Amino acid sequence: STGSATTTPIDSLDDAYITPVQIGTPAQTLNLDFDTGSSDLWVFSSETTASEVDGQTIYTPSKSTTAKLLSGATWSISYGDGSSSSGDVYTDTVSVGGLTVTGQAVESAKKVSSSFTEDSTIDGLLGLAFSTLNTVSPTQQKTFFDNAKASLDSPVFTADLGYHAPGTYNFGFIDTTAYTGSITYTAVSTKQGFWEWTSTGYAVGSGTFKSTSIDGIADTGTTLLYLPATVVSAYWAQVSGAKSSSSVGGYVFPCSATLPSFTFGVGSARIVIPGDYIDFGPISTGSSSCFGGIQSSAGIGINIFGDVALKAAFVVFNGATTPTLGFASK
Repeated sequence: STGSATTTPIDSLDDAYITPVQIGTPAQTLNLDFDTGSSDLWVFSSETTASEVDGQTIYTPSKSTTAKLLSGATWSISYGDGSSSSGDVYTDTVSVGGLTVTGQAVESAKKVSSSFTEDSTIDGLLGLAFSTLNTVSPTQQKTFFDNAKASLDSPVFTADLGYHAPGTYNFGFIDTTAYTGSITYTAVSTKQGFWEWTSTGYAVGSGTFKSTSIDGIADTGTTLLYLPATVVSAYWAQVSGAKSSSSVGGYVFPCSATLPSFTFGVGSARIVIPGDYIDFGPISTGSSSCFGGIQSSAGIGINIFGDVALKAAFVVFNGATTPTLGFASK
């Protein structure tokens, strides 16, 4: 089997991407944030505290003939950005782009933090990291990908995120028309439960490539590119007037600037992030200070190849017995 679904930015900045997901019988379609940095599939639901729902579409398990309460199971998750959610668990039929999993754990939110409430466009998350990170207790549950894997034509999914445009998540096949050149594969460590890999270095604009190992995670659920302070300083030093602002919470730059590209290494291959991808617009409405898309990972504890980086590539998440990651230009 295979699946193919379009993923769409939630706003003009590509702050996140939503992908329609069919849950239950008859289908209830919710728009979920596919997150290769976490491993829970959770949804706004009929159980979510009323005051914490503001415009989201909810899953109502009582209206699904295939829903079953997973007795005694609870979940609770905290994300890198400080947001969180928790609740109980159903199993139900879940389909993405024509690919169907029966008996998928669907984690129903009883509580969500303010940032989830305040984002009316995201109806929940669909985790695509390794199932070892799944938070369901007392019996850990499998991700949608883990459940689908055996049935897939090939044990892979791909992320093809658009810049200010829709893109695609495919399951079970590699669309050879979706990228240019060849796909360069690189080793993955699953020791922390992430799609963790080591970039071979970077360049800023038309500058020379610096060969240096940068360990980090491929994380579709993180907006920006978070890298070591040395790398980030080298980038922003090429933008007149750019500076790190503790009050704003990172590097800002004059909105009048033309940003240089940023290149990262994948083995001997190179992925180029155009400068425009690094512009996250005014810090507040009407400001001439703009927020940067490359930020320091210092104090996160991990480097994160988030959407800014991933949307510059066609990315293969290869879930074979020994997982690997592939990157192609597009």
